[PDB]
Amino acid sequence: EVQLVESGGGLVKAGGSLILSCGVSNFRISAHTMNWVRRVPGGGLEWVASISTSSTYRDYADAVKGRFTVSRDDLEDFVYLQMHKMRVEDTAIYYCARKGSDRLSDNDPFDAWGPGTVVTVSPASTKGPSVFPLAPSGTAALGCLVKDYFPEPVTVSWNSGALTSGVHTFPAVLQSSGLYSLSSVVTVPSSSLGTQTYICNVNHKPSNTKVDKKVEPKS
Amino acid sequence: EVQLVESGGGLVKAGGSLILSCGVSNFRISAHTMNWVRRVPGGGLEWVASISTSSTYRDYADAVKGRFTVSRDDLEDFVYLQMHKMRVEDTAIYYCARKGSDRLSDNDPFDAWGPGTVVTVSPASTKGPSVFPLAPSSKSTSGGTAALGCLVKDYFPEPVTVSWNSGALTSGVHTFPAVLQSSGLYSLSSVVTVPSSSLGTQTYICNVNHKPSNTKVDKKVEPKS
Amino acid sequence: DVVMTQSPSTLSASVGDTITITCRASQSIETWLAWYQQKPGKAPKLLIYKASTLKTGVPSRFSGSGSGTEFTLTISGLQFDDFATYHCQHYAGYSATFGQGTRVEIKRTVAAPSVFIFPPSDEQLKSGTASVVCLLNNFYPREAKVQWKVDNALQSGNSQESVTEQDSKDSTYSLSSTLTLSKADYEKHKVYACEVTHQGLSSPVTKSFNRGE
Amino acid sequence: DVVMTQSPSTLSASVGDTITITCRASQSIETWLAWYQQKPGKAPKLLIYKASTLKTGVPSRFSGSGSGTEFTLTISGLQFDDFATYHCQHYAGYSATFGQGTRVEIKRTVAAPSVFIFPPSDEQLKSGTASVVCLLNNFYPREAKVQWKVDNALQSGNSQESVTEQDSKDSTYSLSSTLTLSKADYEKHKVYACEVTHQGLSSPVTKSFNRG
Ligand SMILES: OC[C@H]1O[C@H](O[C@@H]2[C@@H](OC[C@H]3O[C@@H](O)[C@@H](O)[C@@H](O[C@H]4O[C@H](CO)[C@@H](O)[C@H](O)[C@@H]4O[C@H]4O[C@H](CO)[C@@H](O)[C@H](O)[C@@H]4O)[C@@H]3O)O[C@H](CO)[C@@H](O)[C@@H]2O)[C@@H](O)[C@@H](O)[C@@H]1O
Ligand SMILES: OC[C@H]1O[C@H](O[C@@H]2[C@@H](OC[C@H]3O[C@@H](O)[C@@H](O)[C@@H](O[C@H]4O[C@H](CO)[C@@H](O)[C@H](O)[C@@H]4O[C@H]4O[C@H](CO)[C@@H](O)[C@H](O)[C@@H]4O)[C@@H]3O)O[C@H](CO)[C@@H](O)[C@@H]2O)[C@@H](O)[C@@H](O)[C@@H]1O
Repeated sequence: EVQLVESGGGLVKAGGSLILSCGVSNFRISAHTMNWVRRVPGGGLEWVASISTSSTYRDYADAVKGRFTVSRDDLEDFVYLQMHKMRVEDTAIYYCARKGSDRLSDNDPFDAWGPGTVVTVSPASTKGPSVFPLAPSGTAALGCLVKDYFPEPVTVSWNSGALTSGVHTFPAVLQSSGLYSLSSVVTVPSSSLGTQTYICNVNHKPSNTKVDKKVEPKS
Repeated sequence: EVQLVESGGGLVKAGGSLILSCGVSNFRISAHTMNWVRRVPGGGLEWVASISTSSTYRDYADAVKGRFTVSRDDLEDFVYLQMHKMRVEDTAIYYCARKGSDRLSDNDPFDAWGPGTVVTVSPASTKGPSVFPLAPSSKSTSGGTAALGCLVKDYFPEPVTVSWNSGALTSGVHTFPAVLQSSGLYSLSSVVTVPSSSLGTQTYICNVNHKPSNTKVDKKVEPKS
Repeated sequence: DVVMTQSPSTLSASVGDTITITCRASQSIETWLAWYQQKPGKAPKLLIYKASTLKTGVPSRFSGSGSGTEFTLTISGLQFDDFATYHCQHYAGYSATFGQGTRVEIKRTVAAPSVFIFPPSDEQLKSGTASVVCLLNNFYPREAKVQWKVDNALQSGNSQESVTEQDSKDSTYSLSSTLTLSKADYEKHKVYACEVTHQGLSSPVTKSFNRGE
Repeated sequence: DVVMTQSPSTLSASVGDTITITCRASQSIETWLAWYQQKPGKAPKLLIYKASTLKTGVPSRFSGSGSGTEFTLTISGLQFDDFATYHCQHYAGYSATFGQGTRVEIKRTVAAPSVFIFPPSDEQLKSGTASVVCLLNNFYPREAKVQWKVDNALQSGNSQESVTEQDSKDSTYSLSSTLTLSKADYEKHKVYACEVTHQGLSSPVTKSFNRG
């Protein structure tokens, strides 16, 4: 009635990081070598990592060395798997398995497995922003909305840097979709709405994206 | 100088789990008691957890006790924070800080901090699906058999059960395993083949039930204009 | 490094049969081999270790034999519960390697898929998303190939597939491939096509539609 | 548990002033107290430990004193770099507790926010999403309250706010609230309004528009 259970799976962007934990029940992990294995969508199993007793030996599959790290916590019976610089082929169901038997020999099979946790790695590591105008409806206010980009940062100028007075670029917000959104506004004299042109320049270096958008008072 | 760096932050749904790591450079963690602190959106700092040398003492704030776990890995200089059953008030910037000083006494302040990682816990633990018809097209009908169905997209979490005509229609029904989209929401489709002559008399309604949100949607599928 | 290769990749048989799955090692591993059973969505269960030793609790209809570089797993008298994937593993002291897996399915006659294509609904379309669905209904064997063509341009990376298990009545499979696009990208093209390749077909079947009609 | 309370929560002053921040402990903590500085988006820097000892590198204009249950951090001669949040911490061998933090900002006269409302652009609207933006330009102090009303219905859970830091020129703040809706939900209603409450206003100011 030995039991194991993983936690920490989920969705990750290409190049991101994700840490998985593994807890146990009705035995202690100190005496056992602990392993991480993954079932790829193709259906086959693939050995990921192994940590020996007292963390003397830490072994990784060739496809994950330099990117993955396995750790153990014997006093509280936990195992950890850090995955950095994640690739699309890292998408799999990750199980935490124990090496053991009725008597502990020097090389026993995987007699206990956890139910596994799903780890999905989306291919898109970056996304360019969509830029929409905030049209001026004395003093008028105008701007542009820079929405749905990943990751930070995004820089915004006005008229290639000519217009600096009265400009407010707000800090980015993290939307419930996982993409960032910000808005940049400027205060201008109303009379200048007909003559002076207003262009906001949005630069997103992670995607090498450059968008110049001008803003009108609409018809 | 000594440096620390966190990893593993991001978006979490209410009730989910998330583990954060902390790596170091230009010093060893073995001699230092390691701590996790969080800055809430209100602006103030809040001590979360502390793990002593050799993992002898592990202490937690009351608001996270029973839900969080702190671990250390001295041989490779890593610190871990498991956060389970996460609440919305857990939303914060989490910094991994070192307890130390120029000389190690029995009680020193937090002399080294990491840049911090953002952990956002959205209040919505579930989302109801949008159901669209996959209509028997004017041309996509061969022989005497037509295919129709409905697409149940953008819901969370699994599962979703789909019946046809309140359970009357069972033969020829295929409900496909859910797919995980890049947005983090699930998508599924349910199809059935019916005789073409039955397109005029028998009405076809798919009943979608998503108990995690307790959302039930009956949608009928007719041919387009 | 030792590489484990299973044979076959898919093994079709009937209830009551006696089946054998072979596991071949590139190098001699003596009896450091294990056999695991795994069903979809579940964890792998250890069936046999040290080539021939049956773990306590495993039914006697399972057996394993072999050594060095040749290993066999025999199921004598297949029951319905025995239909799953079977993995052989060479386990070392601090590492391990698995085979590709052998899926044991219900044997049936080859069946061609009935292919259907569904354009995106207007309700979904005006919300900003166009999902184009392609359905392959009741085919056998499981191996099928679906390619999307948009204005004769072959698509890559914008579609997701989903396969059913063997249907309890006819022992066939069904597959659905969804090509998802933004409303603008969908409005930017005319003809959408699903091309299906399957052994039960003499040639690829192409179902298409023009955006609008 | 030991409870640490800072006073004030926000301290407005000018460059060159001498300011004091108080930290009170519910119980006696002797001299086991530290002071940290934190700026937006950065990590806390340890300034003082053991109530009074300045960490190597901290300017001499910072000082700390006190014991038992009363502690003070004094900044003599505020420079522009000193405007930040300051946290006091009782650090024990295996636990710690912080105050709420004291935000030290540039003092200025009260200024009402210029409120503007921006309907969603048609380009975004045809893509399926409607973002309605409401802007509060150049106000002081920082505390403001923005409520969204759609056909007189108060919205909750579909808006996100974002605030700038103190402007180097006028020492004011600006805030932007984005109400995001689906195209269908947006098409189902007529009047959209942001109502803003701020100390510089005699009453909440409402900026609205009719869809169309
Ligand atoms: O690792 C895969 C198996 O893991 C589980 O079984 C454990 C396994 O331990 C292997 C054994 O290998 C030896 O070489 C040593 O490395 C031993 O650990 C020694 O060294 C560490 C420091 O590195 C010491 O702290 C230990 O106390 C220990 O030192 C004593 O033991 C040595 C070996 O006898 C000896 O040379 C030394 O002088 C000391 O007397 C390491 O543990 O096999 C053990 C025996 O079978 C078993 O008890 C372990 O739990 C289990 O999951 C297996 O199924 C895996 O195959
Ligand atoms: O932890 C808060 C402070 O952490 C840093 O300073 C460290 C701290 O260590 C506290 C000290 O407490 C003792 O009670 C022991 O638990 C000691 O660790 C002993 O036990 C482990 C096994 O649990 C052994 O492996 C160790 O070797 C050690 O055993 C020896 O040392 C004992 C203490 O001398 C002795 O009684 C025993 O008989 C053995 O000889 C644990 O380390 O205080 C240390 C001394 O001030 C300091 O060196 C540590 O780095 C620092 O960040 C502080 O600011 C924190 O307040």
